[PDB]
Parts: sequence; C-alpha cells; structure tokens
Amino acid sequence: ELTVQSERAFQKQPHIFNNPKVKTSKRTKRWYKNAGLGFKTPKTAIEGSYIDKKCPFTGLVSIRGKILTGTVVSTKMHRTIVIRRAYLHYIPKYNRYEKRHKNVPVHVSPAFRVQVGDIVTVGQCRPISKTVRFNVVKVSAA
Amino acid sequence: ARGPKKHLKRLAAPHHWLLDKLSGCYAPRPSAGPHKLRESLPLIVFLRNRLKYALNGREVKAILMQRHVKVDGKVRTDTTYPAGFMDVITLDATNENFRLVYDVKGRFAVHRITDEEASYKLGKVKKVQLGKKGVPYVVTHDGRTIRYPDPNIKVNDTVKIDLASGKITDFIKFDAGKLVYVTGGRNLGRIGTIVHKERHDGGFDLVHIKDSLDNTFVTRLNNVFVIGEQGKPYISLPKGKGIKLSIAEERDRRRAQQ
RNA sequence: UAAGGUAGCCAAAUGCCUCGUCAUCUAAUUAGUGACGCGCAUGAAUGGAUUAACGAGAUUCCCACUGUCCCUAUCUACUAU
RNA sequence: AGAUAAGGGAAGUCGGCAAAAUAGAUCCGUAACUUCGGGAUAAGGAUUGGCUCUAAGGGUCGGGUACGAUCAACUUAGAA
RNA sequence: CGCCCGUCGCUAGUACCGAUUGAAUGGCUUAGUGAGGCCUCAGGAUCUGCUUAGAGAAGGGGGCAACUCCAUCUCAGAGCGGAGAAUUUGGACAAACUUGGUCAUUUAGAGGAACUAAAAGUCGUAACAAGGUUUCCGUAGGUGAACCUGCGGAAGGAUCAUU
RNA sequence: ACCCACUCGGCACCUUACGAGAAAUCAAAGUCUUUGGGUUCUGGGGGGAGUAUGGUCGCAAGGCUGAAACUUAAAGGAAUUG
RNA sequence: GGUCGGAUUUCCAACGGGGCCUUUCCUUCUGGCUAACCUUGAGCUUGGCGAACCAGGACUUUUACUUUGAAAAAAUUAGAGUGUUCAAAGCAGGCGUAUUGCUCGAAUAUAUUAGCAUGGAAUAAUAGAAUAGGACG
RNA sequence: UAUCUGGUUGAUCCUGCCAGUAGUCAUAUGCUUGUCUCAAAGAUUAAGCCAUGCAUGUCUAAGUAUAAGCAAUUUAUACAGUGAAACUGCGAAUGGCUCAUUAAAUCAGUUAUCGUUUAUUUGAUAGUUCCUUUACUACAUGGUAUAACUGUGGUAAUUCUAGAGCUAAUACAUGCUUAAAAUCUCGACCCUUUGGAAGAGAUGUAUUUAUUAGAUAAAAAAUCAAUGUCUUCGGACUCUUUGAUGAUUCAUAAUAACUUUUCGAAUCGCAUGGCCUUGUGCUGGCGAUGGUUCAUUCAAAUUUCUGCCCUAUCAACUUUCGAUGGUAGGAUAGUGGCCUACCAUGGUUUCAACGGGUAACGGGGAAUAAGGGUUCGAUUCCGGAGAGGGAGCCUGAGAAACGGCUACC
Ligand SMILES: [Mg+2]
Ligand SMILES: [Mg+2]
Ligand SMILES: [Mg+2]
Ligand SMILES: [Mg+2]
Ligand SMILES: [Mg+2]
Ligand SMILES: [Mg+2]
Ligand SMILES: [Mg+2]
Ligand SMILES: [Mg+2]
Ligand SMILES: [Mg+2]
Ligand SMILES: [Mg+2]
Ligand SMILES: [Mg+2]
Ligand SMILES: [Mg+2]
Ligand SMILES: [Mg+2]
Ligand SMILES: [Mg+2]
Ligand SMILES: [Mg+2]
Ligand SMILES: [Mg+2]
Ligand SMILES: [Mg+2]
Ligand SMILES: [Mg+2]
Ligand SMILES: [Mg+2]
Ligand SMILES: [Mg+2]
Ligand SMILES: [Mg+2]
Ligand SMILES: [Mg+2]
Ligand SMILES: [Mg+2]
Ligand SMILES: [Mg+2]
Ligand SMILES: [Mg+2]
Ligand SMILES: [Mg+2]
Ligand SMILES: [Mg+2]
Ligand SMILES: [Mg+2]
Ligand SMILES: [Mg+2]
Ligand SMILES: [Mg+2]
Ligand SMILES: [Mg+2]
Ligand SMILES: [Mg+2]
Ligand SMILES: [Mg+2]
Ligand SMILES: [Mg+2]
Ligand SMILES: [Mg+2]
Ligand SMILES: [Mg+2]
Ligand SMILES: [Mg+2]
Ligand SMILES: [Mg+2]
Ligand SMILES: [Mg+2]
Ligand SMILES: [Mg+2]
Ligand SMILES: [Mg+2]
Ligand SMILES: [Mg+2]
Repeated sequence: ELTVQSERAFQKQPHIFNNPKVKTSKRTKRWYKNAGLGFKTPKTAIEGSYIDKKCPFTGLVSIRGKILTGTVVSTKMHRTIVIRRAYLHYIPKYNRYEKRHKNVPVHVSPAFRVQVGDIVTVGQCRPISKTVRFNVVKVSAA
Repeated sequence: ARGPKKHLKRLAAPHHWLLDKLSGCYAPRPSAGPHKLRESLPLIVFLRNRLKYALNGREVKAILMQRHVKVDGKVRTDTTYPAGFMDVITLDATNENFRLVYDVKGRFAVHRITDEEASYKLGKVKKVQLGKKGVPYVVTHDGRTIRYPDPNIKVNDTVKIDLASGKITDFIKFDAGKLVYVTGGRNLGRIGTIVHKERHDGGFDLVHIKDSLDNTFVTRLNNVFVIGEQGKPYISLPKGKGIKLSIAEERDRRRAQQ
C-alpha cells in the first residue's frame, strides 16, 4: 500500500486519458463513481492514487444483489479479507437453535484500512476470483 | 437439457388455464410470442375450453386456417399463439370482440366488448431507451416497440395503442389516485386505486392498493397495470370489477340468486 | 531322590531311530521355513528366551543379470615355437 | 592376462565360484520392523550433451542543521 | 438328598491368531508406451480461370503477283492466380495398455488358543448359612482345576451398641 | 476455662412423613404426568465381552478407546411366607 | 324491535385502537400541494406553519424475537359446491316455453427453515460522554 | 380414532426385554375367487446381454420438375393440374427410458447478469453500396457446377459406390440500379487583411482501437485573450441540448481511421387494376420467404444466501505440476486460477475440515401418527446425470448427441 506502480505493467484506469499537451489542474484524471444504495465513496478513494481494478468506486465492478455484514477474521491476503458471518440455525424437533458460521472471502479496496475484529458490510459483485464474490463497501468499527 | 423444450405436460401447465388433469398426458405449449407462457392463453384453450366453439385441436385448426379469428387486428393462424393480458380477439363471423382480462379468481374471463373498444388496447411500458441514431422508443408489456413517444412517458406508465397502426393516442402516468389492474400474484384480478408506493431502492418497489370497499393490500410494482384514474376506467371492466368477495359473502350471493 | 527339569525352547549348530509327522515352498526338494514334542542326550549368569542395528560369518528362496551351462566359437598381448 | 557372443537365463555346480548387471549428481518416492536413534542410497522411477538466452543471489563510494555511480563473483533455477 | 463353579475327555457349531514376502476381485494412482480426432507448421496429387505466347496447315477480307490483315486443327513454353485430397512438423485434450504402489472387500491354511451349546462323562467342592478359612475389589505371585496366599481397601458382614 | 442466650459456617445425629420411592429407605433419593432453575458425564434385556482387532500411552506389568459373529427368555432388584 | 324468527339507533358496560397533555424529539434541509389555513366577505370569502401528497437530500448503533403481507408450480393433503345411480372418483354441471337459448362454477386453507417488506418494542444480547481529541451552537 | 395383554416367582411389587396386537399406494408367496368402476406392473439381484420387427421425418397457392409418371388441359408454344425421385430449407439437441455415478455435488426456496449466448416467434428497424465511383458495367437482371435422370460396372455382403453425359435453385460464388440538403476536410484562384473563394473528396450499417459528450443544489459582480451572433460594435445577450438506473466507462451520439470486409432482396404465388406522350411505356394491391440491428419470447450458461444420512477404530487437510490471493495476458459467449507467466503465503477445521461408507439421484411427496415425531421417496410432476466403459469431435441457434461419427477397451 506504499506505491501504485509495484507491478510490471503500468497500473492505470482504462480510457481515462490525461492529455500531455494541455496543462490543467486535477493532477491526473481520476475516475470515481458512487456505488449507490447510500454508500459513501471515501475521500481517500477520490484523492488517492491507487488503481484497484476491482474497487466498487474507482474500479470497473458494480455492486448488485445481496448486502451482508460480517467481522474480519483474516487480513493476510493482498486486497482480500475473510469475514465470518455467525447465524443461528433452527432445528424443529428440539424446538431450539444452534450456532453456525460461514467464512466469506471478500475483496477490500485500498480506500479502506481494516483490522481483525472490525465489522464491515459487503456488497455482492461479479465473480472476482475462485471464491470472492463480494466487495467491502463500508467498514463501521475501529 | 441440450436445448429448448417443445412439450408441456399436464400438471405442469399453469392452473388458471383450467385444464382437466385427465384427458391426455400433454398440455398445449404456447409458442414463442409477445407474452410469457405462464401469463398467456393459447387460442386453442380459449376457443375450446372457455367458448366451447370447438371440441378438438383439429377443429381449432380448421377454424384458424380459414383466417376466421384475428387477434390485435392480425389473423395469427397459429394454434398455440400466446394471447395475454388485454389482447383483443376479433371474430368477424359472429361479429364478436373479446378482451383478455382476468377475473378476480385469477383466470381469464370471456369479456365481450364492442367494436369501438376493440379498436384499441392499453400497454404498460417496461423500458424507455434510445435506439440507433438517437431514436427514442418504449417497450410495452406485450413486447411492442413504439418509436418517437412523448418525452413525459416514463416507465410503469400506460399507453393507449391505436391497434390498426402501432401509434400512441394518449397515456396515463403513475402516481396516487390512479385506478390499477393487478396482474400477478395472490391479488391477481383486483382493482384498487393507488394510495402510495414505497421505494426500497435495491429491488421490488411496493405499492399499496385499496379497492372500492376500502379493503387495502400491497403488491410489487411488476404486477400492477394502471388503467386510468379513479372512477372512470379506460376499458370496460368485467363482472365484479375486482372486489374479491370472501367465501362467506360469495355463498350468500349464490344462495341469493339461485 | 538331595532335588526329581520350573518358566521357556526344540529333529535347533544340540534328536539315535530319522530322509521323524503335518503344512508351505517346487513339476519333482534327504535342502529351507512354520508347526508338533515321552526331548537317545533342550533348559535358565554351564546363563534361558527374544531382539532393532551391525557382519569379507553359515543357510534357503525371489527379482535382475549374465558363456555357470545347453554348446561352443572368435579376437588381442605375453609365452610356448 | 584381457575381452566379446545369437536364443535361453543357473538347466551348471557341494554351493550363482567366477563373470555380468547396478553405479555419479538433481528431482520424486520409500515398507515391515524398531532399543524411536534408525532401517534408508530401502525398495522403485524420471532427467543429464551442445548452443543462444532469461531470472535471482553481492561489494565499495555517494546525502540540509527514495535513489545514483562504480567494480567483481561462480551458484542455483527456468526457457527455446 | 437344595443350588452351584472350573479343569480335563467326547461330539457339533461360531469367530480370532497363524508360517505361506498367501490367493482372488474391484477402485485409485506414480512411471513408461501411447491410438484417435482437434488446433497449428507445411505439403501438394489433381481440378480450374485469366494474360498471353510461337511454330506448322485450313478458311475469309485486301497491293491482287510474290505479299498484307483477321479468324480455325496442332503442339511446346511462360507466368498471374483460385480451389485443393493424401501425407507431414509441433502443441493441447487424451482413451487404452504394461509394470509397480496403495486402499477396500471376500478367501485358503498345518497348528494354536477361546466361546457357546449338547451330553445324568472324569476329578474335586470354589460360591449361596459364619457355606464350614466371612465374602468381594485392586494389584502381584503360585498351584491339576475350581482356587490359594501376600499388601491395601470395602460392607454388598456375621458388628449401626461400652460416658 | 466454663455457664446461658443468639448467630455464621461445618462433620453428623434423633423423631416423623406433607412429600418421594418398586421397596429397602430418603430432609434429600422432596418441591418430577400439576411432567422445564443452569450444566457435565453415563445406560438401553442377558451372555459372548471389557473379549478380538486397530490405534495411543507405558521399561514392563498393563492402562485408555473398543466391536462383531454367535447364543439366549429370561437374567436381575427390593421385600413376603416357608 | 320502533320490520314481520330479520334489523336499527340516542343508551347504561366490556373489549380492543389512535391522538394530545402532564419536564416526555416520537431525525430535519432544499423545494413545491401550502394543509387541516390568524385566513370571516353579510351568515361559504381576497392573505396562516411542507408531507396529511410527493421529489431529492444530510445523516442515519446493531441484531435476535414476534405480527401482518408479498412470494413459496401443479398434482397430492385438508376442505367448499356438485346424483359419478351410491361410493372411490371427476370438475363437472344446472335451468327454460327445450321451437331460437340462459346461467353458476372449476373456491379456500396449509405449504417449515432461509431470503424480502412492514408494525411492535416487553424479553435476551450489543454500542455510547471518563488520561473527555463529548454534545449542542 | 391419547387403550394394551401373556411370559422370570411358592406367591408379591418392580426394572427389563421377548412374544402378542393394528396398519402399510412395502414387496414376495400359499389357498381361494362370482360381478361393476379404477389401476400399478423386470426398480430392488444384472446401468447384465440381446435374435427379430417398429420407435423421425417433413410441403404449400406461394424454393427447384422435360419422371422417357398419371391425367386431362383444350386458357395457353416456356411453364403453369396432380405428382414419385432428388437438390434445397427446417427438424432430428424435443419426447421416451433408467437411477449407475453423485454427500455443499445435485436439488429446494431465494437472488444476480451494471458478467453473457439466444434458432424460433412477436414489434420495430437500411434512399448513403455504380469504386479515377464521364463507359469500369446486364440492371426490363449476371456466372459456374451438380444431384435426381440416361448409360457402363465392381464385389459375398452394407442405407457401399466409380467412371461417362446432361440439367435447375431462396444451391454456391459474383454484382448494379434512388433523393435532396447539411457538415467537415483539402483546397484552386482573387488576394486582402474583416480576408474570401471556384472546384474535388468523404460522411449508411457491421467489426476493432483511441478520444470526446452523455451536465446540472444557489445568487450577482471585476477586468483582461479576442469584439462572438447585430449594432445606435454602447455591448441588450438571452436562445444555449443533455435520457435512464440505487449505481456504470450505460443507452446513444460525434471525430480519427481500421476490416483479409458483414448487411443493405438478381427469390416466389395470386389479383390483374389506373395514367397517357398506345409503348409490352409508366405506375400499381394482397401475401410468402429472406435479411442487419434492437427489443421481446422460448430458453441456456454461470451465480448470491440458507438448508443434506452415518461414521473420530477418519484430526488435521490443501499447495510437487493450482492449493488461497494479486498484476498482466491468453481462452471463453461471457465472469473467474478457466489456463499461462511473474509475485505473495495464503485457504478450511471440534460451530466436524479432510477422509471413509451409503444395500444414497434430489425435491414435490408417501406410510404411520393425540401432540411431538419415526421411516421411506428407483417410480405418473419438476430439476439433474447417462445411452456397454472412457475419451474426442463434425454439423447446427442449441449436442461433448450416441435410434450422429472417430479411436481404444
Ligand atoms: Mg406449442
Ligand atoms: Mg517342561
Ligand atoms: Mg527336540
Ligand atoms: Mg535348491
Ligand atoms: Mg524347524
Ligand atoms: Mg547346556
Ligand atoms: Mg564376517
Ligand atoms: Mg549369450
Ligand atoms: Mg543353480
Ligand atoms: Mg541345480
Ligand atoms: Mg546337475
Ligand atoms: Mg544340491
Ligand atoms: Mg562373487
Ligand atoms: Mg532392510
Ligand atoms: Mg462327585
Ligand atoms: Mg460334582
Ligand atoms: Mg473361599
Ligand atoms: Mg465350599
Ligand atoms: Mg468360604
Ligand atoms: Mg459370604
Ligand atoms: Mg499358597
Ligand atoms: Mg450387584
Ligand atoms: Mg452448627
Ligand atoms: Mg466439620
Ligand atoms: Mg433396550
Ligand atoms: Mg445390553
Ligand atoms: Mg434378593
Ligand atoms: Mg432476520
Ligand atoms: Mg429371577
Ligand atoms: Mg411358575
Ligand atoms: Mg413386537
Ligand atoms: Mg438401485
Ligand atoms: Mg428429455
Ligand atoms: Mg422478425
Ligand atoms: Mg483477467
Ligand atoms: Mg489470478
Ligand atoms: Mg446409487
Ligand atoms: Mg425426469
Ligand atoms: Mg446425453
Ligand atoms: Mg445394457
Ligand atoms: Mg457420446
Ligand atoms: Mg437405442
């Protein structure tokens, strides 16, 4: 999270061309969008320099479908975290419940800085990887 | 599997066709057309099971092939052409005119109409878009494309169609105080005068709907068809006009007239 | 009889009869292995039983390999001459 | 003294004596049993040349009160 | 004169251990070989259009005499191409076979060691009364067999009891 | 140090049964068909059998986990009269 | 009973709802309807405060639970009606001057859990302003 | 329709099982069997093997007919009635059967495609294409085969075919014919600075890339860079175009080109009519078929959340060479380790991972039930998977197809 050009290819937003002939403000053309559903696009996303193709604000993904909420239990991947959604499952014979849980690997943009224990809400997107189908849209802890 | 299905067994057909569970293994699969096969009525089952004008598919074919029946002004000599909501069917022989509307039990009724009423139909616009070369167009519920509409026509509105040409005569907007037809779900067939709609941005905008007897309910925006403002409708309503009598008052009326 | 060989082990490098009897190994085995034990004459620091690893120790079988052999032939050097 | 032999492959012989086969390195895989230390290079397989490239692995100098210059190694891996 | 335990012996049955680097079947799989079609590198049988092209002869029109011009049968020869089968390089997919390995399920086995019955078999009499040594637990050793003995424990004891 | 009265926390004891239980008996074994204070472990007729096998611990003796085949109509508990 | 065993109103009561006040914000900004409007023209007239009608907004502690509703294919199950001659069944049929025709149907309920919207807000959790980098303004 | 009874004892009360009892759209079997209605039926063991015969072909008025086929037209000298065959076009990817595989797999309900393909319908939708585009040219319409058919043959045989001679298309493969206006480029030439021009070319749709627009909660002023429409050149200044979604780099439009270059009708049947400068002159209807794009429909493919039986005598599993993720590229119809290169060390698990078993296709449902529940669900409906076991592939919108091919066993 220290440099943008770490990879061997030139990281850039597609079709966002800053003309070298002109000399204007707005240092580089940075494309950003609002994901909708009342989620705020962060000022670090608008003012940052990261690219993050799979970002729900600057990247070419769209959030649509389910909105879930979990707690972050792992951050050891790159731009990807695993949240744990705990729910109660009802058994009709014994007329009572049991604790169950799933681990959901979600993609996190560099606009957010999350730690283990933070609660986040995520939005469903297109298949990002083999397992990731959600994208972090708002962190709401510290 | 492996491609599209061409059959439709009985017990898999939609129940509002009132196909008997006996008398054959198969059901008349509606061909591809302007409506979904679930919310459609083939001309075979309409002519044979509702009108009793024929007894066999052979007799329905014999009626169709001599170009007697026409629907929406077009002859449509197909046995399984899907006739849907508010499609008009003209039989020049017998000079009969039907409009496919639901009765309040959720099935299609034999609603005989006059010729000036058969000369049009209403369509619920499903999307407004810009075609090629910047031409705007709408898509109605029966897949009709109409170019150069009025710019105030947005989605979920009703347009009145000329039915000889494909032009729009006028249009009804969508807000409170509008007379609607419920086409889909549990309340399929009621008519209930929108009070207000709730948004829920993210899917399935709901609308609250109260009939003439002040019995309110709620419906998704997909199943609502505005047919005018409160009081006068733009079409002829069938018998009952979408009240949804309970079973008690229904058997009271059956004991009244007997 | 002083005590009468216990625990164990065995045709064992220790068993005469004996190529002991049974099973396995082979087409065929006085060999090998596993069992049996009235053991001529096994047996407990005369140390008994077992034992991973080690062994230019003794023995059997299997795979590979080959002139060990079927069945010999040819070549080179140094002899022999 | 040193070798090679078609087909067979220990039928030879007291007895595989002698000879042959195996062999180095890298990678994979490795059983019973065990005193848990071993067995183990178990067993059993694959690869290995030349040429043209690619990648990684260093030293010394350089900064008011991130990097650049320069020099030199044989080690490994991969690819045509 | 009740009940009752175990060894040993006969008969029958069930399962276990077991030398045999046992056997059979099925699955999976290392390594090796690897069909087929597909994609590619070519390949060009053959077929075919066009531009021509020259020789040798027929006919026609024209100085009408040699001669000149345009067409027809003949066969080289040249390109510009187009379609294009067999065959073929490399690649990926990869059946299948062989040899091993591993797992699973049945399945043989000399002998050994149990259990269950059956049967009034043999030897004792261990337990039930203080069962004639009070019983039982744990642990160890021993003896034909039930069992005996040692150490500690228990009352399911034969003692709820000595101000 | 004793005595009297009281109090908290103990090892218990005596009498009764409102109650419980199959009874023996139990101030918990009660407040459980008027069936729910919280929670852990174990059992499903008797043998075969705490056996065989496979793991794991142990120097060993053994410990922990732990079947099936087969077999059987009873075993068993508390009390009663002999 | 004011109709001839059907129904109404002024009524004593119970039952569930909503609103307001008692220290009780039970989010408010831009706009429009200005709405119920101090708006009163003589006894129906010329002029109050935005949700009661919307649109966009800024934010917006999170759940569990429960109510209602949407959805949950038909067939099957339960179940309404109906002379398959009864019945299992089926969704038929029934009524006329039967010469031309008319007409009722083919209901409804259940369909877990999960997911969706909605009212409640007790019960069981959760967070907040304490080296004030707290709120109002 | 919330029910118990016999058996341990000399007798009692218990624990406890055994046996009885009722039912089964649960099968088999024994005995018996008169009638009416209705009706399952080689699932279980062998998803073991198959003799024979059928189960997918198909035409109108409207693609192609010289049948050396049948008729009779008598309106016909091109055909025009019927019509085998064959070409062509669709279909054969549906249905039907079975339950072997399969345990987060399928499947159920619930989402999504702002992440894609879609024959067929249904509704809209190409004046732009003569290429030096003044002879390059048929546009009252252009070319080549070839089947059927005739005839010569092969083999024991097959829904086997060769050679030779014709002939067609909605077969293949070519190819033209319609406005105007506007805007851009170049630009001759006049030449002026305020600078204007004759003329030429391009401008449909489709593909590919790049770029731009696709906007906006509010109100006024200050001057310049040049005046900008017209002036009373004081500057009055307005008009200024912007759709949708919760959300997009969306829809759509516009520039620069790119394409080995898509499409933009050389097709067919009936009716034969109106205008005359009366020529086979010009116009002219009702359809059928086809055709690019969009939408729709029939779908398909992936996909969100939650839910599956028994086992720990399976507690750690995954990652050599894909395991989890990142970047970039290939491939796909598209997302995505789907694959490749580089890089990081990740991912699951006592809330039961992984492994094993299932005499396990899942569900709707079925039996029995006071309630709760237990067991079953191969099987009439839905959804999967399969065509003896694997694998591969052509055609096509749609198949890893099997009543379609290829290979191995
Ligand atoms: Mg159909
Ligand atoms: Mg002895
Ligand atoms: Mg001996
Ligand atoms: Mg030997
Ligand atoms: Mg021996
Ligand atoms: Mg000695
Ligand atoms: Mg030695
Ligand atoms: Mg040899
Ligand atoms: Mg030998
Ligand atoms: Mg020998
Ligand atoms: Mg010999
Ligand atoms: Mg010998
Ligand atoms: Mg040697
Ligand atoms: Mg060894
Ligand atoms: Mg005796
Ligand atoms: Mg005796
Ligand atoms: Mg004793
Ligand atoms: Mg005794
Ligand atoms: Mg005694
Ligand atoms: Mg005793
Ligand atoms: Mg003793
Ligand atoms: Mg006892
Ligand atoms: Mg006390
Ligand atoms: Mg005490
Ligand atoms: Mg039991
Ligand atoms: Mg038991
Ligand atoms: Mg007793
Ligand atoms: Mg919830
Ligand atoms: Mg007894
Ligand atoms: Mg008795
Ligand atoms: Mg019973
Ligand atoms: Mg089966
Ligand atoms: Mg099918
Ligand atoms: Mg169309
Ligand atoms: Mg990618
Ligand atoms: Mg990746
Ligand atoms: Mg199965
Ligand atoms: Mg099916
Ligand atoms: Mg298939
Ligand atoms: Mg078969
Ligand atoms: Mg196949
Ligand atoms: Mg078949």
